[PDB]
Parts: sequence; C-alpha cells; structure tokens
Amino acid sequence: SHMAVELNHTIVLVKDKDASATFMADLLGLPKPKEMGPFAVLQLANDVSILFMDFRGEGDIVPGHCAFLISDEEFDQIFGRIREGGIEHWADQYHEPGINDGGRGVYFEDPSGHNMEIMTRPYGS
Amino acid sequence: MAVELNHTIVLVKDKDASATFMADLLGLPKPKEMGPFAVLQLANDVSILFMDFDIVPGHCAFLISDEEFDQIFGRIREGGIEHWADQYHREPGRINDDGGRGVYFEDPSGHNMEIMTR
Amino acid sequence: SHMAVELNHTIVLVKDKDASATFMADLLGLPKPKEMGPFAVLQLANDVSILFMDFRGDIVPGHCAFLISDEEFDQIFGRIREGGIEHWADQYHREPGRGGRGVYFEDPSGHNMEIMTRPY
Amino acid sequence: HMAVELNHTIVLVKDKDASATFMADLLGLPKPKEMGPFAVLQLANDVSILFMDDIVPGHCAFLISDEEFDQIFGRIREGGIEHWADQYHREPGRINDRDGGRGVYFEDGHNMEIMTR
Ligand SMILES: [Fe+3]
Ligand SMILES: [Fe+3]
Ligand SMILES: [Fe+3]
Ligand SMILES: [Fe+3]
Ligand SMILES: [Fe+3]
Ligand SMILES: [Fe+3]
Ligand SMILES: [Fe+3]
Ligand SMILES: [Fe+3]
Ligand SMILES: [Fe+3]
Ligand SMILES: [Fe+3]
Ligand SMILES: [Fe+3]
Ligand SMILES: [Fe+3]
Ligand SMILES: [Fe+3]
Repeated sequence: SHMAVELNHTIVLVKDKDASATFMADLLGLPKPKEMGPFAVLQLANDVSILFMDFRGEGDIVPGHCAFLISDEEFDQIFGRIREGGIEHWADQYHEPGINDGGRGVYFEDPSGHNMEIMTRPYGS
Repeated sequence: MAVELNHTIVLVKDKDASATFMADLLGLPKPKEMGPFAVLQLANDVSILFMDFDIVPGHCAFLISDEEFDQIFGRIREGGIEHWADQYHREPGRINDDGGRGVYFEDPSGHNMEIMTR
Repeated sequence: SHMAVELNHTIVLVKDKDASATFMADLLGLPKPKEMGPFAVLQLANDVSILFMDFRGDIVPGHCAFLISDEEFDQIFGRIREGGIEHWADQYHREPGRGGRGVYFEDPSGHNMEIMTRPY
Repeated sequence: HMAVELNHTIVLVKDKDASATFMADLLGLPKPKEMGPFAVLQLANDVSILFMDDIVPGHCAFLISDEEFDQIFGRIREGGIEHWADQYHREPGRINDRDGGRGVYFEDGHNMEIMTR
C-alpha cells in the first residue's frame, strides 16, 4: 500500500466511440484502441486511460476538454497535421481560431465533437 | 507511448460540492479554484477540473492503496453512502474483488465514481 | 515502430550507490531499488530509470529533478525540514531555507537533487 | 506504487553546445534550446537532459524505434563513428541483440546508448 491517490481512468461520452478513439490514437501516436465492454479504451503514459462510450446526446461543452501533454517536437508534428487536414483549431479553451504561447497549446475537436487540447511544458516554462 | 493526460474537465451540477467532497473523501487538500474550475490534483501528473453545468456506466476511477481503500470504504459505510460493486449500480451493498478490490458510488452532484486497488 | 525518442536510463556516479538508491527510493516513496550488474536501479514513472554506480571521486548547479504532486511535495518537504536535511531554494545552493514549488537538497553521497511541482 | 517522474537531469560535459547539437541531430530532434547555464535536449517522455560545461560503464541511454535505430546506425556506420555492443566499450564494431531488440553504445567523449527493446 501507501501509494498516493491516482486518477486511473475516466469514461468520456461521445457520438461515436470508435471514430473518437481511432482519431485520438492515430493523432497522438498511440496503438489501436482496445474494446472492453461498451468502451473503446485508450491508454496514456501516466497510468491513466480514457474510455470512450457511445452517446447520441450533446456531449462536451466549451470550455470543457481533455488535455494531452507532449514534447515540443510532437506538438510541431501533430499541429502540422492539424492544419493540412483542415481540423478546426483554437488558441483558447473557449474557442481565437487559427496557437497559445511557458509552453504552447492548441485546442481542437475530434470527429464526435469531443474537445481536445495538446500542450507542452518544456524546461524553463 | 509517451503521451500523458495532463488534465480533464468534468461537468457537474455544482463544481464546488463535487470537488470538496472528493478531496475530503480521498484525503486530498481543499481544492483550488482556477478560472471556472475547481481543481483536484492527483499523484500521477494529472488533475480533474470540475466545472458547473452522470450517465451510467460512466464514471471517474481512482487507484488507491489497500489502506486508503479500507479507510474510504469505512467512511462510506459509516456515513451511509450508497455504493455498488458494479459500474451499472445494479449490485448495491457490496464491493467487488482482479487481484484487487473496487467499489462504485456517487458524489453529491450525482457524479459517478470508482475506487480500486488493482 | 515510429515511437519518439525517449530517455530510458542514465548512470549516476556516487560514493555509495546503495546508500544513495535506498535514500532516494525511501524519500520519494518508490519501491526498494534493484541490483543490476554494478548498478543500483531506481525506476521512475515516466519510463526512465536512474542507475547508481559506486565511484570514489556532483557539483552545483548540477542536479536530478523529480516531479511530484505539490502535495506529496508538502509531505516530502515535511520530512526534509523536520529531519534536518540541509536544503536550498536554488540550484546553486546559495539560498538555504526554502505557480509551482521547488526545493534542492543532497543525498548521503552528495548527489544533488530537486523535488518540484507543476500544478494546473 | 510509483507516480514520481524524472523531469530533468543535468549532464556534465566538456562542451555543452557540441554535445547537445550532436545528439539532437543524431537522434532526429529539433535544435536544442539554451537556458541559463544549460543546453536543453527534450525527449518524448516528459524529461529533458540539461548539458552543462563521464567514466565507463556510465552512459545515457535512449529508447528508440526500430526505424530510427536503422537510421542512426546507418549514420554511425557510414559516418565512421566508433561504436560498441557493450557498455564497457570492449566489443567494437558490434551491436547487441538484448531482449530481442537491438542496441549499440557510442561516444559523442560522453557515453551514450541507443536501444529498441
Ligand atoms: Fe500509477
Ligand atoms: Fe474530454
Ligand atoms: Fe487545458
Ligand atoms: Fe466522471
Ligand atoms: Fe472503472
Ligand atoms: Fe447510481
Ligand atoms: Fe516509453
Ligand atoms: Fe543527478
Ligand atoms: Fe531543476
Ligand atoms: Fe509527466
Ligand atoms: Fe550521460
Ligand atoms: Fe544502458
Ligand atoms: Fe569508449
């Protein structure tokens, strides 16, 4: 025992759990999502997973988002794709359109309309 | 492989009742208010950002030690907090046992939670 | 393939690798270090390990820095301050005594460390 | 268990700029940033190496893809960079196949390792 409390996983309701999970895994460079029960499961590096679940309702309102921390080099590579592919993006969590500046950030939506953010935290930030 | 989830926003009816309850259930400080959020920081480089304005089997799950599980579950039971062994809230009154223990419950905003040891 | 380059481990030369590794593991709440070859191994959460190696022979502002919740920070710094462990607010050890937080200190081998927070 | 992360570590070298520039270009990383007394090389797993102005078997080791190993090893071999299969630099001109992966050690005189696991 004696560990400190961790966030281990959270369920995110989206219009299409498979479109959402595939988009997120492919954009962030993660392996193919796993199917578990009603969920499409995406594991992140800091001992936490996102479990996408089908939900036809509204789903996520700004300034809600899930934010992913990546290196400056991965930020440049993902943002370059988030530009050639016509992904809408915003500099702020309230969505402005067309990045944030210690660190950088950019916000965008997945195919289900789930709000995302990629952000950096370089040394000296 | 290296990407981390740094923070996630959780929509609740009242961000302050939810965050304050969770921090005192989990032995965390008094939450910090940042922008429109009530912030709960966890140990694994991630925070939950509660925001004003939960459908089963959705939940937020926390991995904790066996000793903190015993203490939180004791609080739940002595405090009369409804709890279930399953994410569908179909098995009230019990915990579950994958080499670990787990139990599901709701916070005062009706948000679904889970604590687990494995 | 296609992963991005990661720092997987680094070897740190100290007077006593076992005193250093056990001190570090017990202070940061990590499991007991493992012995591998000539090294005492401490694994951290972000897929990187420190391998301590015995060396008769760290200078400021050099250090190894560990990121923790503020809050385990309060718990570890509580140990540092109540236990009389010398500490400084700066990497040059010119400010003894003591957004995010940080504090610098030495392990029993004289290896320079830092614990730091990065809250939302 | 464990949640503590290694966020940065300072590496002592004769010339911080030669080391950081060499490593970033060899590993396919962007240009290093200079901050205070350090030359900063950021890696993907929420950690940075801070070079500041090394004895075998000490080294710094990088986990990389199979494809990046081929490109770095190609640079090493076509570029004449001395390399060894072992951390003691006793097996020159060889790579290791540890754990089904591939690995090689080399000097920049600071000791490095790349591995694919
Ligand atoms: Fe963990
Ligand atoms: Fe989200
Ligand atoms: Fe954010
Ligand atoms: Fe939740
Ligand atoms: Fe769960
Ligand atoms: Fe319920
Ligand atoms: Fe890794
Ligand atoms: Fe160090
Ligand atoms: Fe530092
Ligand atoms: Fe991290
Ligand atoms: Fe090194
Ligand atoms: Fe090595
Ligand atoms: Fe050599």
